Amino acid sequence: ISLPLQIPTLGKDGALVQPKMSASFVPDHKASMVLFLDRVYGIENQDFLLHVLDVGFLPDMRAAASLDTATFSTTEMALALNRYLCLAVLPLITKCAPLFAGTEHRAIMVDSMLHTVYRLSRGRSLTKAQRDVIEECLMALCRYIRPSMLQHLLRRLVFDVPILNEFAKMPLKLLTNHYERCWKYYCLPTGWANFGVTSEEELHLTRKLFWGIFDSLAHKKYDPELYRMAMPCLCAIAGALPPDYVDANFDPRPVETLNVIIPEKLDSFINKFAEYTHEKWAFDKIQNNWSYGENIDEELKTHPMLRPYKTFSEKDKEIYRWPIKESLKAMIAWEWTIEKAREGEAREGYNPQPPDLSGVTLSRELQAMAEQLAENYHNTWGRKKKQELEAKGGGTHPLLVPYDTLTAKEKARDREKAQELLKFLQMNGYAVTRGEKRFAFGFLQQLLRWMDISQEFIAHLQEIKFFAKILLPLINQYFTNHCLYFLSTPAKVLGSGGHASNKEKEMITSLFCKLAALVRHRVSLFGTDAPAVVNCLHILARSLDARTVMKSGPEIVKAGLRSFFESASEDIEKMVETYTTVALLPVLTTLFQHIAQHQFGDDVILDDVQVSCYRTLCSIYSLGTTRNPYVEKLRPALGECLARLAAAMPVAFLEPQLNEYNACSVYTTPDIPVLERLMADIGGLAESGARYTEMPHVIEITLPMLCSYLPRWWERGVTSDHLNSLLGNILRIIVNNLGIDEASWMKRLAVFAQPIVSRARPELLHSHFIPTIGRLRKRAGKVVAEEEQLRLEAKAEAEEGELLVRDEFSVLCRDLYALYPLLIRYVDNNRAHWLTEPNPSAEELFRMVGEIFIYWSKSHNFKREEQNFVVQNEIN
Amino acid sequence: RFFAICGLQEGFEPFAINMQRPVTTWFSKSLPQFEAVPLEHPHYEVSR
Repeated sequence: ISLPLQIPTLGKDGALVQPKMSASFVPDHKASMVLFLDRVYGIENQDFLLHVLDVGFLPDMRAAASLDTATFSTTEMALALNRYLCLAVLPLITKCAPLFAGTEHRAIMVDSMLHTVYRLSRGRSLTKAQRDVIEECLMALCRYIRPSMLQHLLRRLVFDVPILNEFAKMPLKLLTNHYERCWKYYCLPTGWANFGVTSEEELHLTRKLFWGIFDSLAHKKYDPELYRMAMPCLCAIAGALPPDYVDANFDPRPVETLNVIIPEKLDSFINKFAEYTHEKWAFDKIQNNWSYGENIDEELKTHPMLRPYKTFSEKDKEIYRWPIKESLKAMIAWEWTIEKAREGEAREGYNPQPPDLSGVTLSRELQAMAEQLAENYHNTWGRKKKQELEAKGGGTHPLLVPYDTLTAKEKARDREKAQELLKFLQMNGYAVTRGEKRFAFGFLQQLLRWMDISQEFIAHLQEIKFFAKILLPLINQYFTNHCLYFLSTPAKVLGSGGHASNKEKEMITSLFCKLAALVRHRVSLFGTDAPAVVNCLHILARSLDARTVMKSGPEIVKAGLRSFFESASEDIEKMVETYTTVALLPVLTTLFQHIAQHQFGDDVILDDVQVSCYRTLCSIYSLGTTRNPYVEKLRPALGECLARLAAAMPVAFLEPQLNEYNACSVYTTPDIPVLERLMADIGGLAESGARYTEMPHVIEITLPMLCSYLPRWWERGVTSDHLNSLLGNILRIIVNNLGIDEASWMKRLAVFAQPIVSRARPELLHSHFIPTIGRLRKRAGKVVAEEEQLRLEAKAEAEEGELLVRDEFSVLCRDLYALYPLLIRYVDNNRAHWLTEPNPSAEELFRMVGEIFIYWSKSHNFKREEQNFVVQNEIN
Repeated sequence: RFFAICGLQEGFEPFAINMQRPVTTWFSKSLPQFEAVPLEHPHYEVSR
């Protein structure tokens, strides 16, 4: 496999020289050896694979990549090499991809592979299948390499991708698979386990790639395939970047120095630094055992310049002065100031002892200046090298790339040269002088700009397509990922680290208000884009830090929020007298739930906001005795919204008598009955009631409102007696409707009463739970007895009876699923006491539960009905 | 204090039950001492 091949070449005088295919070595001979090696021996060791790649395949891949040129593209040997690579080598390498984990000791080789195959992906004379094979091989290879080993490929991709040609279909996917896998490597301060943390250059490259792709896609015409390919890449890149990160076609343009005059007063400095530079060069050589002698000999360690700087002629001293002046000229062209301000603070023969510059400290400013000089050394050398290669018809050079694409180690030589100069200037008493920015900040301000552009465009009724197809999913993903960073506070940190500034919170609040204002009364105008927009609102509503902005902020955002609340109240009032049912209610419910859960009620709902909330309360409760199918369909959403609002309200509106003691009431800065009347009505309606019909308003609206109201005000008191009475009444109401067929509402009600059960008193065990469980057990026993009696016949008529019980079990499978989740939370609070002191009631209820369990275990129809109910109801 | 609450009915037993004397305890002592080099030390090798 390691034998060489005769590639075509050009004689530079006539036509190209081409080998005779019928009388020489051919890759088709190597293909059989590759097949035999694959099928018989196989590859099992990382070291063997590395050796084979070292000697076997890499030279042939390089030869094909070199032959990709236009003059050699269609020659016979190029086609033979393409077939050989695409049929034997690349599939074998692809099959052995997982062996590439932990190859940190051979990094130099690995990069040399990753470039070459990539170049093979961009060949001109290749069929579609070969291109597919090469792309698949590259994609498989990139899945197992360590993230820190892909820097150079990323550097190449940053240049190649943002043009968005027809060749960019494959690279995008690659990036999409990369950042989705290694997001911890770039995001978390501790990084990924066993992989370390990213460096500054990688983050800079990622930011450049993101902004380049965004700007390029902004102006392009519509193309469904391009958008479908590009959107996930943008989402992944945005999600892989920290929100608070701050950033610190090679045409080198070094600063023009030819006409720059150095003041004569710097001549002594130039001479001192030239002697220093010589002494440092001489010291390093003499300590490495080099000595003076007529010739420059690497073997004998001899150099004729290993003598005192004083022994050099003025023209010879230019070996040192010419580089220094060039540095000084660059500093002067940039209008930097260089002013003297302080006093200029053993081998055979020549022994230079230059001062140690390791103790000379550079400020942040001088280090930034050293970096600027270093970049200029890179650009000076780069322009000279590019001109030399262009004139002398030369190839390329790995350093002919922008300075900002190099690593700290690749920059070291130029950095150290610049640092040595500024340290010596400082040591010699010279004073030398040059004479926001977060990613989320720019992202948010660009989003706001596009929002106002879209508002203007909608008022006018390409940019609409870009908006609806890019901005909404990007906002969705980004804020779903980074809500915690925005919700954090300096006094209370929620996420891994960092917290948004006040300006970012103001911007996000303004964006939410602007989107809510834009979407009003135009849901149909967005067509199929209508649902997605609503989703975005939810994700925005779940990320508002209302307390901070309301405590201190510009009047504009506060006015916007107050106007939003007033408009919502006005829309509700107009409705109770098409759009509110689809968009307003879910967003309002989510906002109220967020406010109540994060405990912002005492700081946000104040002044006219309280008036708007009062209007909403009255309008919602005004439904009352009105009966209509529309109200029947609309009730649950209104009930949920009222429950959330009652959770979030800061004033005890049900007890006006003590209103003088509330410090957050508007009166210290009208048709809903009092709490006692509500409790009395519930108590009197629980007994001699037992019909969901003729009492839907109480069940669907009032009960969730009370169940949300009571726990909030118990903490700052009302008493536990009210909670116990409410739980007992709820249990009685639930048990009173066991025989009903259509009782879906129960599935909701048991959810709302769950937080109450934490405050139950022990007596409720004896009075309420036991009779209900006994009734359930009696019903189950009767049903199972009927089923056994029916199945005893085992005749052909059993098909008539089977469905009859198949219904009944289902009904039972409903009722227990309403009671059992309420009961299980009870015992978890009380069980310990029952173990400390024996109680007969616990034993009896255990007997009932065991009877139910054995009944469930005996029959298979029970299990089938339970599984069907669980699947259909989508319960958890 | 919490054995009866969780563990008694599951069939778990106290570690030192039915023992005449308290269980002996050993602890880590941080006083350097000279010891022979192990025959399979990862880093160092001694040859005669």
